Amino acid sequence: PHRFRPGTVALREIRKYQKSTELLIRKLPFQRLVREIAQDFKTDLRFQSSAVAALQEAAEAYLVGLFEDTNLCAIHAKRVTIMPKDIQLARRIRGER
Amino acid sequence: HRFRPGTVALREIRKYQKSTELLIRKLPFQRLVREIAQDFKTDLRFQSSAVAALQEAAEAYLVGLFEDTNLCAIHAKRVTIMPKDIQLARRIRGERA
Amino acid sequence: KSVSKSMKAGLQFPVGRITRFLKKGRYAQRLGGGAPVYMAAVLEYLAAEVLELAGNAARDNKKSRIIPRHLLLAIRNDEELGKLLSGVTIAHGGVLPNINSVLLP
Amino acid sequence: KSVSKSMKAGLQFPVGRITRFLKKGRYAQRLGGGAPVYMAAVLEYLAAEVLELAGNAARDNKKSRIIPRHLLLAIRNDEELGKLLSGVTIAHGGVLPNINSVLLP
Amino acid sequence: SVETYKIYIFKVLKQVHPDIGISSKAMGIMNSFINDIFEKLASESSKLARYNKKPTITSREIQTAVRLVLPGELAKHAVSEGTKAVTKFTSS
Amino acid sequence: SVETYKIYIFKVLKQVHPDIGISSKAMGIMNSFINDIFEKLASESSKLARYNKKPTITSREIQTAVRLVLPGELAKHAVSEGTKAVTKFTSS
Amino acid sequence: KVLRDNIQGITKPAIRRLARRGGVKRISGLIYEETRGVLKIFLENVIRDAVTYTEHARRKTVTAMDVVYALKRQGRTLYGFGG
Amino acid sequence: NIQGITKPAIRRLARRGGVKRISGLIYEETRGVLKIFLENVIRDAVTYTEHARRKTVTAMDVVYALKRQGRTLYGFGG
DNA sequence: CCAGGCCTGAGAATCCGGTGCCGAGGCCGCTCAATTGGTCGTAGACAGCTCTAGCACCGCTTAAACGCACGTACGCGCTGTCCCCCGCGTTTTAACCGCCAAGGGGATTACTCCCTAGTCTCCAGGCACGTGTCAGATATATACATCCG
DNA sequence: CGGATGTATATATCTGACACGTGCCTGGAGACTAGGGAGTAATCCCCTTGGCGGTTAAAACGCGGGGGACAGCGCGTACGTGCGTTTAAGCGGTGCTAGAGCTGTCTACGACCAATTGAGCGGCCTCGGCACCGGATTCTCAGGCCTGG
Repeated sequence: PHRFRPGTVALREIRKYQKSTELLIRKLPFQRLVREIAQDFKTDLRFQSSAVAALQEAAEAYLVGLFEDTNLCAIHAKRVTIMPKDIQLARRIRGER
Repeated sequence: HRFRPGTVALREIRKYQKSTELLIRKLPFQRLVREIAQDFKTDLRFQSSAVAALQEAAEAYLVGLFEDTNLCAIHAKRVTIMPKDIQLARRIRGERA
Repeated sequence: KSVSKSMKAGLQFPVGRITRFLKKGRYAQRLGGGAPVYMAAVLEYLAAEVLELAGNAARDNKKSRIIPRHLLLAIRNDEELGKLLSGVTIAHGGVLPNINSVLLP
Repeated sequence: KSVSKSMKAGLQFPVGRITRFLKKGRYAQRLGGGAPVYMAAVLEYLAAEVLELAGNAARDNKKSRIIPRHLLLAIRNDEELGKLLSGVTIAHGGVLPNINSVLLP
Repeated sequence: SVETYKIYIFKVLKQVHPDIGISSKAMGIMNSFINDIFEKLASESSKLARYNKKPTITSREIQTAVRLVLPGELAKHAVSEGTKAVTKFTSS
Repeated sequence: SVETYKIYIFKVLKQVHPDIGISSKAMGIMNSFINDIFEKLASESSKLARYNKKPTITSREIQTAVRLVLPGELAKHAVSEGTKAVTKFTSS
Repeated sequence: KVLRDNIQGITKPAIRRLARRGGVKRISGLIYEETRGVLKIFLENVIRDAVTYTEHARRKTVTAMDVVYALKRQGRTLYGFGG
Repeated sequence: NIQGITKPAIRRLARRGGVKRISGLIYEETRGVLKIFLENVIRDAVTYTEHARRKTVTAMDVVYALKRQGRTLYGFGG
C-alpha cells in the first residue's frame, strides 16, 4: 500500500506545528504535575486557571527554545537525530544546572 | 630533543590556569580601546583604572568563550577548536542572532 | 480653558498618567517637567513602530485584525525589535517558521 | 548608656549605617525597625561563610593571608556560592584548573 | 477599575493603519509591552540619578536612559521624537 | 572620606580564622560583594513592597527577599540568622 | 488527595510535538526522560518563586501575577497575562 | 590597532580556557568577537560619561556598563 | 544488465463560496483624576579657582613576537554494518465538555493601638595619617617526576 | 629506562605591604511627640475544588524496514615545536596643560494644596470579520514500464 518515505511526515509536522499557535501539552496532566510540584513546597495550595495557563505557556516556550538549541548542537555534531548529550551541552552553555 | 605535540600545550594550560596575571599587552589594549572610543565621542581621555577594568572584563569574557568553544569542539569529536565552534557557542549564549 | 499636556506636546499618550506613574513609583525625590513628555513620546513611538509592523503582517496574512501571531511575527522579523525583546514570550504567538537547510531534502 | 544597635543584636556589621543606607536609597516610604538588623545579620553571615571558605583555601595553599585567588577558588568550589556568583568575575582571580579526560593523554 | 493603555494604542493604530483593527489578546500584549518599557526606562533613570547624586529626573536623564536601553536606530528615532515633543511643550 | 566595610569584615575574619590575614585587594572585593548583595536584597524588597501596596519594608520583606535571592541552604541559614538577630534585638 | 507520578502526563507525543515546533526532524528514544527532568527542574524553580510571592502576600492561592513575577525573576518575561 | 591582540596572546587566553589545539582562523574570529564586546561596553561607558558632563571615562562607568551586560566586576568599586 | 525518464495515480495543501456566531468597536452615564492659578523653598546653572593626573615625548633594555623549517597527529572523507526510530493500523483510556453543588478564602470595611518619621542634643566610633616589622616574592641551587629518544 | 625541562622545595634577604597607635569630627544613639499604617474581627459572594458519564480524540502497542549513527581505516595537510632575528613593550624621568573637583550666588523650577471639570472606564448591544466545512483545483511524492545506454 501507500507509504511515505521517512522524513516527509516529520517535515510536514514541523511546518504544521510552526504554523499553529496552540498549546501542545494536555491541560489536565500539566495541571496535575504543577499541583504535585506545588504541594512539594506548601500544602493545601489553590491555583488560578490563568496561573496554570501562564505556567503552561512558559514551559512550552522554554522547551521549544531548548529544542532549537539542541537541534543546533546535533547539526554541529554532523547528526540529524537529537540525543540527550545535545540537551546537556545546550544547558551547560546557557548556564543552567 | 623535541617534545611531542601536546605536552607543551598541557604544561602551558597548567601554567596559565595556576596564574592570575593579564595575558594581553597593556599598551596595545589601550590603543585598541581608544580607537574604538574614537567612533563614539572625539577627544576622550581615559583613566588607568578604566583601562584595567576593560582589560579584566575582556580577558574574563574571552576565557569563558574559549571554555564554551572547547566544549563544542569535544562535542563534535574534535580536539581542535574552530570558528564554527565559537559561532555555535555565541548563538546558544545569545550574542549572535 | 483646560488644555491637556498631551496636546501641548502634540502627543497621544497620557502625559498626566505617566507623570502620576513616575511619582507613585518613587523613582526620584523630584520629577522634572519634561520627563513625562519625553517618556510619553518614546512610548508612543515604540507603540507606533510595533503596531505598524504588526499591521503589515496582518495585511500580508489577508486579515484585518492584529493578533498575537502577527505581533510575534513583527517582533521576530524586525532586527532591533527582536534585540529589544529577545527574552520575551508572546502568548498565543507560536514560533517564527524556520527549518534548517540540512534537514531539507 | 549609649548601647549600639549592633551590640543589642550581637552583630558586627553596622546596623545604624545599614539603616542610613536603606533610608537614603528611598527603597520604601517607611523602614521597619527589624529590617536593618535582619539585613546586617544576613550580610554578616554571607561574609563569614565566604571568609571561612577563603581561609580554608589559603591554608590549603600554605599561606596566612587571603588573596583574590583564594576568594575565587572558594566561590567556584562552593556550589551555592557559585550559583549566587555566576556572572561575576573577580579581579586577579584566574580560573579553576580543569583539563578534561579527552584532552588528557 | 483597572487602568490600561487600550484607548491610546487604538488611537496610534488608527493613525498608522486606518483600516486595521486589534483583538483583546493583542491589546493585552501591547499594554504589557508598554508597561515593561516604562519600568525599564524609569528604573534606569532612577539609578542614573543615584549614580550622579542628583535628586531629580529630567529629560536629559530619560534621554540617556533611552540611549542605554534601546538599540541604535530605535534610540536615534526615540531621542529625536522626545526632543521634538519637549521643544513643542516648552514653546506651547 | 569613602565609607567601607573594612573594619567589620576584618572583625568577622578574626572571629572565624584568627591566624589568617587579609589583603587590600581582597578587602576591596569583599566590600564590593557586600555592597552588591545589599542592593540586590534592598531592590527586591522594594519591588515586593510595591506589588502589595505596602509603604513599609520590614523583617518579613527582608526575609522573603533573602528567600528569593539566595540559593536553598544559604537562604535557610540566613533566615535562621536574621530571625535570631531580630529576636535578640526585641528582647534587648 | 496526594499526587504521585504525574510527570508521565507529559506523554511522548507531547514532547515530540514540542520538538517539531522547535524544528527537530529526528528524536532519539532517550530524549523523553531528559526532557521530563528538565521540565521538572524549570517548573520547580518557577513554582518555588511563585509560592514565595504567594506566601508573602498572605494568600493560599497562586496567581498569574505571581507566575509572571517569578518568570521575570528567571528573566523569562511573559506578555499577555498582566503586568 | 586590532592587530595588537597578537596570536600568542589569544593562544594564552585559550590555554587559560583549556584549549589543547587551535585552528588558524580562531585569531580573526576572536578579534571580531572582542571588538563587538568592547564596542558594547565602551558605548555604555561613554554614555555614562556624557551624562556625567565629563570627558574622562572612569572605572565606575566601566563597572556600571559591565553590570548592565550582566557581567559584574569586583575590585574597582562596587 | 542499469538507469532514467515521463506517467500517473494519489493523497495533501490550497481556493472558494456559504453560513453563523460572538467579540470588536461605538455610544452613554458617571466619577475621579488631571488641570490651573498661586505661593514658597532650594537644586542647579553658571562662573572661578586650583592642582591631580592624563597625555606626549624621549631613551635604554630586553623580553616577547615574527618568520621559517620540519614533522606527525588529527580532521575528514569513505565504507560497511546493525539497529532503532518512523510511519501506519488497531485497541484502550482518560482528556474534555457540560452541569451542578459546596464552601472557603479574597476582597472590603471599621476600629484601635503602637511603630516609626521628625527634630534636637550629646559624644565616641571610624577614618585619615604616620610608622614599625614580618610574610612573602625573588635570586639561586637542588632533589624529584616525567615523557620522548 | 636516561636527560632536560619543568614544578616544587630549603633557605637567605630584603622589602614593601599589612597591622597598629593617635587625633578629630561626623554620624549614630537617646528622648519625646503625633499621626497614620498594620493587625484584627465580620461579612459577602465568587471562584475554585470535586463527582459523573459519553463520545471520542489522542495515547499506547505492535511491527516491517530503511535510513542513519557509529566504528574502522587511510591520506594529506595544517598546526605544534624549536631557533635566530627583529620589533616594540615596559620603565622611568621630564614637562605641560586640559579638565576633574569643589565653592558661591541667585534664580528659575518644582513641590503642594484647593476647586473644577472633562476624559476615561464600566456596561450594553448590534453586526461583520473570521472560524469551520465540503466540493474542486492544483501541488508535491513515490513506485513503475518501456526504452536509451
